[PDB]
Amino acid sequence: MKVILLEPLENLGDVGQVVDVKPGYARNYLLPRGLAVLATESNLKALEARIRAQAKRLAERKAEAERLKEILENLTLTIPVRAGETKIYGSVTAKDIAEALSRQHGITIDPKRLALEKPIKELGEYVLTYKPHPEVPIQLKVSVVAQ
Amino acid sequence: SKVCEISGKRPIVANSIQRRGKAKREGGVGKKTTGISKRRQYPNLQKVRVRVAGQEITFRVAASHIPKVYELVERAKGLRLEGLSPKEIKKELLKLL
RNA sequence: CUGACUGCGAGGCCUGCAAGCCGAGCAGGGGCGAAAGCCGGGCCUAGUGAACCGGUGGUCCCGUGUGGAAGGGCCAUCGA
RNA sequence: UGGCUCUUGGUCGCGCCUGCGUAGGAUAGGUGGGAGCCUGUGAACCCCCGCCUCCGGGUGGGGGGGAGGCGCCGGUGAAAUACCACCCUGGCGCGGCUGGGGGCCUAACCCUCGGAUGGGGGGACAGCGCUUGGCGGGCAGUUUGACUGGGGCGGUCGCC
RNA sequence: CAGGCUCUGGCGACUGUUUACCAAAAACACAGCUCUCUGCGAACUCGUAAGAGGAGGUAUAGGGAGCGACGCUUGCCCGG
RNA sequence: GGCGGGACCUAAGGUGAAGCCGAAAGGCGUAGCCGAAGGGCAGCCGGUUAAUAUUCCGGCCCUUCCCGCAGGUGCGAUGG
RNA sequence: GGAGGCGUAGGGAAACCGAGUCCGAACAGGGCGUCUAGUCCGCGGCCGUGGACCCGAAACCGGGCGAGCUAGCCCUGGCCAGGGUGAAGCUGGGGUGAGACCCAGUGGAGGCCCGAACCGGUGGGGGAUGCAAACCCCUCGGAUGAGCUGGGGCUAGGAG
RNA sequence: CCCCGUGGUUCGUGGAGCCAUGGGGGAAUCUGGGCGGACCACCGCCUAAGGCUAAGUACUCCGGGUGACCGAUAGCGCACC
RNA sequence: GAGCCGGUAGCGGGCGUGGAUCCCUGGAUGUCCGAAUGGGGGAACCCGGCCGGCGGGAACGCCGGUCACCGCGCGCGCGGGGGGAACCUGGGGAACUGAAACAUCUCAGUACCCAGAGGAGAGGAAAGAGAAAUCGACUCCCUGAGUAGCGGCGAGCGAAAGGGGACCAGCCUAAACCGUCCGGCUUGUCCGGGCGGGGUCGUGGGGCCCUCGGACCGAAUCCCCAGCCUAGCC
Ligand SMILES: [Mg+2]
Ligand SMILES: [Mg+2]
Ligand SMILES: [Mg+2]
Ligand SMILES: [Mg+2]
Ligand SMILES: [Mg+2]
Ligand SMILES: [Mg+2]
Ligand SMILES: [Mg+2]
Ligand SMILES: [Mg+2]
Ligand SMILES: [Mg+2]
Ligand SMILES: [Mg+2]
Ligand SMILES: [Mg+2]
Ligand SMILES: [Mg+2]
Ligand SMILES: [Mg+2]
Ligand SMILES: [Mg+2]
Ligand SMILES: [Mg+2]
Ligand SMILES: [Mg+2]
Ligand SMILES: [Mg+2]
Ligand SMILES: [Mg+2]
Ligand SMILES: [Mg+2]
Ligand SMILES: [Mg+2]
Ligand SMILES: [Mg+2]
Ligand SMILES: [Mg+2]
Ligand SMILES: [Mg+2]
Ligand SMILES: [Mg+2]
Ligand SMILES: [Mg+2]
Ligand SMILES: [Mg+2]
Ligand SMILES: [Mg+2]
Ligand SMILES: [Mg+2]
Ligand SMILES: [Mg+2]
Ligand SMILES: [Mg+2]
Ligand SMILES: [Mg+2]
Ligand SMILES: [Mg+2]
Ligand SMILES: [Mg+2]
Ligand SMILES: [Mg+2]
Ligand SMILES: [Mg+2]
Ligand SMILES: [Mg+2]
Ligand SMILES: [Mg+2]
Ligand SMILES: [Mg+2]
Ligand SMILES: [Mg+2]
Ligand SMILES: [Mg+2]
Ligand SMILES: [Mg+2]
Ligand SMILES: [Mg+2]
Ligand SMILES: [Mg+2]
Ligand SMILES: [Mg+2]
Ligand SMILES: [Mg+2]
Ligand SMILES: [Mg+2]
Ligand SMILES: [Mg+2]
Ligand SMILES: [Mg+2]
Ligand SMILES: [Mg+2]
Ligand SMILES: [Mg+2]
Ligand SMILES: [Mg+2]
Ligand SMILES: [Mg+2]
Ligand SMILES: [Mg+2]
Ligand SMILES: [Mg+2]
Ligand SMILES: [Mg+2]
Ligand SMILES: [Mg+2]
Ligand SMILES: [Mg+2]
Ligand SMILES: [Mg+2]
Ligand SMILES: [Mg+2]
Ligand SMILES: [Mg+2]
Ligand SMILES: [Mg+2]
Ligand SMILES: [Mg+2]
Ligand SMILES: [Mg+2]
Ligand SMILES: [Mg+2]
Ligand SMILES: [Mg+2]
Ligand SMILES: [Mg+2]
Ligand SMILES: [Mg+2]
Ligand SMILES: [Mg+2]
Ligand SMILES: [Mg+2]
Ligand SMILES: [Mg+2]
Ligand SMILES: [Mg+2]
Ligand SMILES: [Mg+2]
Ligand SMILES: [Mg+2]
Ligand SMILES: [Mg+2]
Ligand SMILES: [Mg+2]
Ligand SMILES: [Mg+2]
Ligand SMILES: [Mg+2]
Ligand SMILES: [Mg+2]
Ligand SMILES: [Mg+2]
Ligand SMILES: [Mg+2]
Ligand SMILES: [Mg+2]
Ligand SMILES: [Mg+2]
Ligand SMILES: [Mg+2]
Ligand SMILES: [Mg+2]
Ligand SMILES: [Mg+2]
Ligand SMILES: [Mg+2]
Ligand SMILES: [Mg+2]
Ligand SMILES: [Mg+2]
Ligand SMILES: [Mg+2]
Ligand SMILES: [Mg+2]
Ligand SMILES: [Mg+2]
Ligand SMILES: [Mg+2]
Ligand SMILES: [Mg+2]
Ligand SMILES: [Mg+2]
Ligand SMILES: [Mg+2]
Ligand SMILES: [Mg+2]
Ligand SMILES: [Mg+2]
Ligand SMILES: [Mg+2]
Ligand SMILES: [Mg+2]
Ligand SMILES: [Mg+2]
Ligand SMILES: [Mg+2]
Ligand SMILES: [Mg+2]
Ligand SMILES: [Mg+2]
Ligand SMILES: [Mg+2]
Ligand SMILES: [Mg+2]
Ligand SMILES: [Mg+2]
Ligand SMILES: [Mg+2]
Ligand SMILES: [Mg+2]
Ligand SMILES: [Mg+2]
Ligand SMILES: [Mg+2]
Ligand SMILES: [Mg+2]
Ligand SMILES: [Mg+2]
Ligand SMILES: [Mg+2]
Ligand SMILES: [Mg+2]
Ligand SMILES: [Mg+2]
Ligand SMILES: [Mg+2]
Ligand SMILES: [Mg+2]
Ligand SMILES: [Mg+2]
Ligand SMILES: [Mg+2]
Ligand SMILES: [Mg+2]
Ligand SMILES: [Mg+2]
Ligand SMILES: [Mg+2]
Ligand SMILES: [Mg+2]
Ligand SMILES: [Mg+2]
Ligand SMILES: [Mg+2]
Ligand SMILES: [Mg+2]
Ligand SMILES: [Mg+2]
Ligand SMILES: [Mg+2]
Ligand SMILES: [Mg+2]
Ligand SMILES: [Mg+2]
Ligand SMILES: [Mg+2]
Ligand SMILES: [Mg+2]
Ligand SMILES: [Mg+2]
Ligand SMILES: [Mg+2]
Ligand SMILES: [Mg+2]
Ligand SMILES: [Mg+2]
Ligand SMILES: [Mg+2]
Ligand SMILES: [Mg+2]
Ligand SMILES: [Mg+2]
Ligand SMILES: [Mg+2]
Ligand SMILES: [Mg+2]
Ligand SMILES: [Mg+2]
Ligand SMILES: [Mg+2]
Ligand SMILES: [Mg+2]
Ligand SMILES: [Mg+2]
Ligand SMILES: [Mg+2]
Ligand SMILES: [Mg+2]
Ligand SMILES: [Mg+2]
Ligand SMILES: [Mg+2]
Ligand SMILES: [Mg+2]
Ligand SMILES: [Mg+2]
Ligand SMILES: [Mg+2]
Ligand SMILES: [Mg+2]
Ligand SMILES: [Mg+2]
Ligand SMILES: [Mg+2]
Ligand SMILES: [Mg+2]
Ligand SMILES: [Mg+2]
Ligand SMILES: [Mg+2]
Ligand SMILES: [Mg+2]
Ligand SMILES: [Mg+2]
Ligand SMILES: [Mg+2]
Ligand SMILES: [Mg+2]
Ligand SMILES: [Mg+2]
Ligand SMILES: [Mg+2]
Ligand SMILES: [Mg+2]
Ligand SMILES: [Mg+2]
Ligand SMILES: [Mg+2]
Ligand SMILES: [Mg+2]
Ligand SMILES: [Mg+2]
Ligand SMILES: [Mg+2]
Ligand SMILES: [Mg+2]
Ligand SMILES: [Mg+2]
Ligand SMILES: [Mg+2]
Ligand SMILES: [Mg+2]
Ligand SMILES: [Mg+2]
Ligand SMILES: [Mg+2]
Ligand SMILES: [Mg+2]
Ligand SMILES: [Mg+2]
Ligand SMILES: [Mg+2]
Ligand SMILES: [Mg+2]
Ligand SMILES: [Mg+2]
Ligand SMILES: [Mg+2]
Ligand SMILES: [Mg+2]
Ligand SMILES: [Mg+2]
Ligand SMILES: [Mg+2]
Ligand SMILES: [Mg+2]
Ligand SMILES: [Mg+2]
Ligand SMILES: [Mg+2]
Ligand SMILES: [Mg+2]
Ligand SMILES: [Mg+2]
Ligand SMILES: [Mg+2]
Ligand SMILES: [Mg+2]
Ligand SMILES: [Mg+2]
Ligand SMILES: [Mg+2]
Ligand SMILES: [Mg+2]
Ligand SMILES: [Mg+2]
Ligand SMILES: [Mg+2]
Ligand SMILES: [Mg+2]
Ligand SMILES: [Mg+2]
Ligand SMILES: [Mg+2]
Ligand SMILES: [Mg+2]
Ligand SMILES: [Mg+2]
Ligand SMILES: [Mg+2]
Ligand SMILES: [Mg+2]
Ligand SMILES: [Mg+2]
Ligand SMILES: [Mg+2]
Ligand SMILES: [Mg+2]
Ligand SMILES: [Mg+2]
Ligand SMILES: [Mg+2]
Ligand SMILES: [Mg+2]
Ligand SMILES: [Mg+2]
Ligand SMILES: [Mg+2]
Ligand SMILES: [Mg+2]
Ligand SMILES: [Mg+2]
Ligand SMILES: [Mg+2]
Ligand SMILES: [Mg+2]
Ligand SMILES: [Mg+2]
Ligand SMILES: [Mg+2]
Ligand SMILES: [Mg+2]
Ligand SMILES: [Mg+2]
Ligand SMILES: [Mg+2]
Ligand SMILES: [Mg+2]
Ligand SMILES: [Mg+2]
Ligand SMILES: [Mg+2]
Ligand SMILES: [Mg+2]
Ligand SMILES: [Mg+2]
Repeated sequence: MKVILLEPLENLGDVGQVVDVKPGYARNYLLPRGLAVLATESNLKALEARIRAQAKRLAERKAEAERLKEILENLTLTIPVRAGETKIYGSVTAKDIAEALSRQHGITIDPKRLALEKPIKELGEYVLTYKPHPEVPIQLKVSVVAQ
Repeated sequence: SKVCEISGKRPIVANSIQRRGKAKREGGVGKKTTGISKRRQYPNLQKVRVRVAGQEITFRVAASHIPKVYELVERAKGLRLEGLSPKEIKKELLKLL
C-alpha cells in the first residue's frame, strides 16, 4: 500500500516521497500519527502541484537574483569620504554601502546580506560578495576614495 | 454477524453438501451426495475507528471494504463538520457514499 | 495341430416374461486325413448373476457459431 | 494483521571463491572468444598469517627485493594452458523477497481504570469472517429380510 | 374426648421426599466419603448473538460423577 | 378531605432515554418510569331507613393546600 | 383465424442412405420394413395424473395459545391451642498446685416428644348411571420445620 | 477477472459453461471489456458494475348483469337480531 | 311531489303543495378507546405541563388550544406510523406424502412466518438471444412440447429459441470539460463538498480543439373539455 510521507522517517523514506508499506503499518501507525497520507489520486495531484509551486518560486528567486547580478558587476560604487593618507577617519560600513547604492544608481540592497566582517577602514579598490541567494554570488567592486 | 455499513453486505444462506466416493474424471464411479443442510455465510465484519473533525467514529464494516471507508474520510475534508455529534458525522459520511 | 474360429443361421426343445438349450447349412481364412470326411472346446446333465454406474482396448460415428479438443456413442472385455 | 532484532531454511542480485584419472610442467569445471597479456594500479624470488587441503599443493594477503614471468610453439590427452566473457559444481559474506522458529515493541483487537483524543494490563496472540481435515447418541432422519403346523430360537434361501 | 404390649429377624442410619387420580416402599433426598474438572473474561449452563446465571463468588471456592450417619475395612488384573 | 384505592413511595418483575445484539419479526439493557395485601397518611361513639352509613344526622376530635396577620431564622434541592 | 398438431417412409447408436435399410468383406443369410391409409367431433368401456368410490387412524410438520390446575424459583405478608422432655451456658458448692471433672440450682436448646388448628393420605369398610370424572366414615403420618399458607411475579412443547 | 463455498436455470459435479455471491487475491477505458456450454484459435453478438417507465396480466371487500346453480338436513357457518 | 315523526303498533303530541318525510352531493357537529401519539394504563380509565376563558376563585373544578417518537430538509417546515377479502414482490422456509422400505430425489421454494407496495404488483429498453449471413425492451395468452434435456438414468422433474396473438414508448443520470458558491491549510494552475451548464452511446458514442451548416418534433408533467360514476325521468 503506497503512501506519501509527511516527515523524514528513518530507514523508510524522505519527506514527500512515495513509499510502499503494509496496510496495517499505514492504517494503524503512519496515518494516525500524521506521518503519511494515502497515495490516492487527489493528494498525489496535490503533491505534484506543491513540488511544481516550490520549483516555480525557486526559479523565480534564481531569475530575480540573476537579473540583480546582471545589474551589478557592470558598475563601480564610488564612495567619497574624509581621510588622511590611506587611513579613513570614519568607516564605510554595509549600511553606508547600501545608502550609497540607493542614493546613486538607485538600488535598494539588503545590507545584512553583504559579506563584510569588519568595517572598511582603509582606502582603495575592494571586491565584496553580496549573496542574495546561495550558489548565486555577486561581485561588487567598490572604490573607497577620499575628499 | 450483521450488515456491512458500506456495501450493505448481508449474511447469506448456503448449503453444506457432504460427498463421498471417487469422481468420474478420476476414473471413479461418481460422487454420491450423502447429505445437504442449510448454513449461513456471514461477511467478514470488523470494527474501524477513525478520527474525523475531532470526534471518534466507529464503523462496523466488512473487511473487503476497509479502504473504502478511508476514501470517505478523504472526501470529508471539505464538509462543515465542526461541533457535530458522532452520529451526525457518521450520517454525513454515509451520505457521501 | 488351435475350430477353446470370425460374418451368420433354416428349423426346434423348453417356457407367464426374461431366460436356458440343441442346431443343419451358406461364406471368410484354417487344422487334420490318401480319401470319404470331421472340427464353431471338453461323454452328458452343476461349475453361476439381469440392468444401472464405471475401467481398459479397438472403432473414427456425434462434436452445441467454424476447425479442433473435452465428453459420449458403437465393437470387445473387465469390476457381483 | 503491525514494528524491530536474532536465528536457521529457500530462491534470485552482486562480491565471489571452488572443481585432482592413463597421459600430460601442475589440481585442466564446461562451451566459446583467443596468438598475446602483465609490471612506480613496482617483477623472477625470501619469510610470517588466514583458507581449502585428493597430502601434492591452491589462493588471499603482507614485508624485502624491486623490473621479470607465462602463452601460441612442442610435449600432451577425449578436452591444453597466457588473457577476456557467459554459465555450471559446491561453499561463504552482503543483500533483495520470503518459509519457519526464539526474543522484544505498541498501535489493530481484547480487558480494565470516580478521570476516557487518556492511564494501566494482555497483544498481533485471543476473538471473529471464509476454507481444511478430525472428534462428535448431545441431537436429528431412518434402517434392523422372508419361509415357518402361532412367533421366537434353530434350520433354510441360487444351481445339479 | 385419650397407647394393647412384648420377644426376635430383613431392608433403610435418622426427620423428610415421590408415581395429583390402583404402588409411600427396601425407591428418591439427606448430612458424610472419594474421584474429577475449574487461576477467574473460571469451568459449566441458556442464548444465533448481545447478554445473563455461576458470583457482585475466587481453590476451606464453584461445576460434574459416584457412594450414602456411624463403627471396622475396601484385595488382585492396566492386555481391550 | 379522615375506611379502601388513585392525584405519594419503592420490592421481585415489567418497561426502557443512553447503549449493545439479531435475516425480518425481534432479543438484551444502567438511568428513569410502571409495578403492593410492604412503607407512608388525617375518625371515634351513637342515632336514623323498608333497604345505605367510620359515608346522612348528632356530640367531641383531626389533616392537607391557598391567602392574610404576627413572631422567628440565612432562607433556599430531584444534590450531601 | 393454418400458427401448430396428426397422417403421407422407413431402417440405423448415429454419420447417412431410402422402398428399402441395418449387421457384414459378401451381390451370403437374417432383423425390422415396403406392397397405402387417415383424421376431426359426439358417445361409451378401461387406463395415467390429481383427494379419484366414501368414512376412519396412531402419527409428522409450521405458526401461534396456555404456569388463574400443577412443578420450581423470586418479591412481600400471614398462621402454628395446649401440654411434655430439660442441651449448652451461668451461679453456688465439692475438687485440685492450678485444672479436668462431679453435685445442686438457674437456664430454655431441638429437621426433640404427646396432641387441635393446618398440611397429609397408612390400613379397613362404604360408594361404583356415586353427594363426588377421586367423595364419605373409622383409623392413621407430620405438626418450630427440608413447616404450612395469602397476594405480586418469572421459567413451555423436544421445551420448562 | 481467477480461485474457494453455494444458489438459480432442464442441468443432482457432470465434459458444466451462463446468471447471482459469502471468503481470498484483484485489473483496464474502445488497441477497453462480457457472451456464443470446459478449453484454444478463428468468426460473430453485445456494451456490465447508476436510476425511471404506461399499456396488454393477476385478484374480487364492493356495485351490477346472467345461470340445463341451491330451495330451509339444501345453498355461505348465518334466508330468522 | 303527497305524505310524514326508522324496524313499530299503542299511549301522548306534532310536521307537510309557503314542497315535508325520503334519495344523491358538499359542509357542520363528532363523548371515550383504538397506529393512539402530553404522561401512565389491567383498551374504552387515571394523572399532568403551558396559553386562553368560566365560577366569589388563590387553593378546587369545568371549558378551548397545545405538548410522543423516528426519518429527511435550513427552534421551525415536509414525510413516516396503522388497516385492507384475495391478488403481487422480496427476506426466511417445513413436514406428512411419493420413491410400495429409505438417506440423494420428491412433496416444493408449496404450507406458514416476516417486511414492503398498489389498485395492481413484478419486469422492462440488451455486457440479450443463438447460427438464423438472423432477430431487436418488458409483461401476458396459444404453440413449440411433456420436445431438448435432467434423474439412487429410480420415482419422477421439465426448459428456451422460433412461430401465432394481446399491448406498444421510450427515457433521465455518472465520467471528460466548463461555471459558480462554500472551507480545508500542505497557499494554489490545490484538494474536497453542494448547485448550474455540458452529456447519454454499439453502424461505438461523447468531451475538447479546429473546419463547414442555424425551424420541425413533443411528453409519462400541468390546464380545459367530451365521456363516465355517485340521486333520477318520460
Ligand atoms: Mg461445507
Ligand atoms: Mg468427475
Ligand atoms: Mg473419462
Ligand atoms: Mg450423482
Ligand atoms: Mg466483530
Ligand atoms: Mg480494525
Ligand atoms: Mg472480497
Ligand atoms: Mg482484499
Ligand atoms: Mg429361432
Ligand atoms: Mg421364450
Ligand atoms: Mg449360462
Ligand atoms: Mg469352410
Ligand atoms: Mg476352409
Ligand atoms: Mg476345409
Ligand atoms: Mg492335405
Ligand atoms: Mg474340404
Ligand atoms: Mg457345424
Ligand atoms: Mg465339464
Ligand atoms: Mg476326449
Ligand atoms: Mg446364481
Ligand atoms: Mg438403480
Ligand atoms: Mg436398483
Ligand atoms: Mg459407460
Ligand atoms: Mg467427425
Ligand atoms: Mg468434423
Ligand atoms: Mg464447435
Ligand atoms: Mg487450424
Ligand atoms: Mg485432434
Ligand atoms: Mg473421441
Ligand atoms: Mg471413445
Ligand atoms: Mg459393482
Ligand atoms: Mg493470520
Ligand atoms: Mg511481551
Ligand atoms: Mg504494556
Ligand atoms: Mg495496551
Ligand atoms: Mg505488555
Ligand atoms: Mg489469529
Ligand atoms: Mg454415532
Ligand atoms: Mg436416534
Ligand atoms: Mg421420512
Ligand atoms: Mg424427508
Ligand atoms: Mg433396509
Ligand atoms: Mg433389510
Ligand atoms: Mg414373518
Ligand atoms: Mg413352530
Ligand atoms: Mg408346514
Ligand atoms: Mg396352522
Ligand atoms: Mg434367525
Ligand atoms: Mg426350511
Ligand atoms: Mg442352469
Ligand atoms: Mg424387642
Ligand atoms: Mg429370611
Ligand atoms: Mg427411611
Ligand atoms: Mg431416611
Ligand atoms: Mg416422629
Ligand atoms: Mg419415608
Ligand atoms: Mg399413584
Ligand atoms: Mg397413574
Ligand atoms: Mg402429594
Ligand atoms: Mg390419570
Ligand atoms: Mg396418575
Ligand atoms: Mg390408596
Ligand atoms: Mg400412592
Ligand atoms: Mg410414609
Ligand atoms: Mg397412596
Ligand atoms: Mg461414607
Ligand atoms: Mg475430608
Ligand atoms: Mg462460555
Ligand atoms: Mg448450549
Ligand atoms: Mg452455544
Ligand atoms: Mg454478561
Ligand atoms: Mg459476568
Ligand atoms: Mg454474573
Ligand atoms: Mg453478579
Ligand atoms: Mg466462586
Ligand atoms: Mg445408592
Ligand atoms: Mg447401600
Ligand atoms: Mg459400635
Ligand atoms: Mg474411619
Ligand atoms: Mg484393564
Ligand atoms: Mg489401558
Ligand atoms: Mg501388564
Ligand atoms: Mg387515599
Ligand atoms: Mg388536584
Ligand atoms: Mg404512582
Ligand atoms: Mg414519581
Ligand atoms: Mg417510582
Ligand atoms: Mg424488553
Ligand atoms: Mg435505541
Ligand atoms: Mg431492569
Ligand atoms: Mg398501598
Ligand atoms: Mg397500606
Ligand atoms: Mg387513610
Ligand atoms: Mg377520633
Ligand atoms: Mg344490611
Ligand atoms: Mg360528620
Ligand atoms: Mg413577616
Ligand atoms: Mg428555624
Ligand atoms: Mg453565604
Ligand atoms: Mg438552613
Ligand atoms: Mg434533601
Ligand atoms: Mg426539603
Ligand atoms: Mg404433441
Ligand atoms: Mg459397418
Ligand atoms: Mg434383406
Ligand atoms: Mg420379411
Ligand atoms: Mg372414420
Ligand atoms: Mg373417437
Ligand atoms: Mg386399459
Ligand atoms: Mg388433489
Ligand atoms: Mg376422490
Ligand atoms: Mg379413476
Ligand atoms: Mg383421514
Ligand atoms: Mg418427530
Ligand atoms: Mg419421526
Ligand atoms: Mg412451535
Ligand atoms: Mg404458581
Ligand atoms: Mg399455583
Ligand atoms: Mg413471613
Ligand atoms: Mg387462627
Ligand atoms: Mg406449629
Ligand atoms: Mg406452644
Ligand atoms: Mg406445641
Ligand atoms: Mg410448647
Ligand atoms: Mg429444671
Ligand atoms: Mg446465659
Ligand atoms: Mg464453676
Ligand atoms: Mg444443668
Ligand atoms: Mg421449648
Ligand atoms: Mg421449667
Ligand atoms: Mg417436631
Ligand atoms: Mg415439638
Ligand atoms: Mg403428633
Ligand atoms: Mg399443596
Ligand atoms: Mg383415606
Ligand atoms: Mg381410603
Ligand atoms: Mg380399620
Ligand atoms: Mg364396617
Ligand atoms: Mg377402597
Ligand atoms: Mg371397596
Ligand atoms: Mg372411581
Ligand atoms: Mg372423609
Ligand atoms: Mg372422618
Ligand atoms: Mg389419631
Ligand atoms: Mg391425627
Ligand atoms: Mg417433622
Ligand atoms: Mg422457615
Ligand atoms: Mg406463596
Ligand atoms: Mg399469582
Ligand atoms: Mg405464587
Ligand atoms: Mg424459570
Ligand atoms: Mg415458564
Ligand atoms: Mg409459551
Ligand atoms: Mg412437542
Ligand atoms: Mg409442534
Ligand atoms: Mg416430535
Ligand atoms: Mg431426544
Ligand atoms: Mg428437554
Ligand atoms: Mg462460483
Ligand atoms: Mg450447481
Ligand atoms: Mg442446484
Ligand atoms: Mg451426466
Ligand atoms: Mg452449472
Ligand atoms: Mg467462455
Ligand atoms: Mg466467466
Ligand atoms: Mg464473491
Ligand atoms: Mg472491440
Ligand atoms: Mg482485452
Ligand atoms: Mg460475466
Ligand atoms: Mg450468447
Ligand atoms: Mg463455443
Ligand atoms: Mg473478438
Ligand atoms: Mg450477445
Ligand atoms: Mg398508455
Ligand atoms: Mg356480487
Ligand atoms: Mg325453484
Ligand atoms: Mg330447519
Ligand atoms: Mg341452514
Ligand atoms: Mg320443509
Ligand atoms: Mg353472507
Ligand atoms: Mg348450518
Ligand atoms: Mg318506535
Ligand atoms: Mg295518539
Ligand atoms: Mg297519532
Ligand atoms: Mg353526509
Ligand atoms: Mg385516545
Ligand atoms: Mg394517550
Ligand atoms: Mg390538556
Ligand atoms: Mg404508553
Ligand atoms: Mg389557568
Ligand atoms: Mg380563576
Ligand atoms: Mg364550571
Ligand atoms: Mg383542557
Ligand atoms: Mg401503508
Ligand atoms: Mg420468495
Ligand atoms: Mg413469499
Ligand atoms: Mg428484507
Ligand atoms: Mg425449521
Ligand atoms: Mg398428499
Ligand atoms: Mg406414486
Ligand atoms: Mg413411503
Ligand atoms: Mg409405501
Ligand atoms: Mg421424505
Ligand atoms: Mg405427491
Ligand atoms: Mg425444489
Ligand atoms: Mg429462499
Ligand atoms: Mg395462502
Ligand atoms: Mg402496510
Ligand atoms: Mg388493470
Ligand atoms: Mg402496472
Ligand atoms: Mg412499477
Ligand atoms: Mg423497478
Ligand atoms: Mg442503456
Ligand atoms: Mg413439434
Ligand atoms: Mg433411464
Ligand atoms: Mg423442482
Ligand atoms: Mg414466445
Ligand atoms: Mg411472439
Ligand atoms: Mg384484448
Ligand atoms: Mg416496440
Ligand atoms: Mg465544482
Ligand atoms: Mg475559497
Ligand atoms: Mg471534488
Ligand atoms: Mg472545484
Ligand atoms: Mg470517438
Ligand atoms: Mg419523461
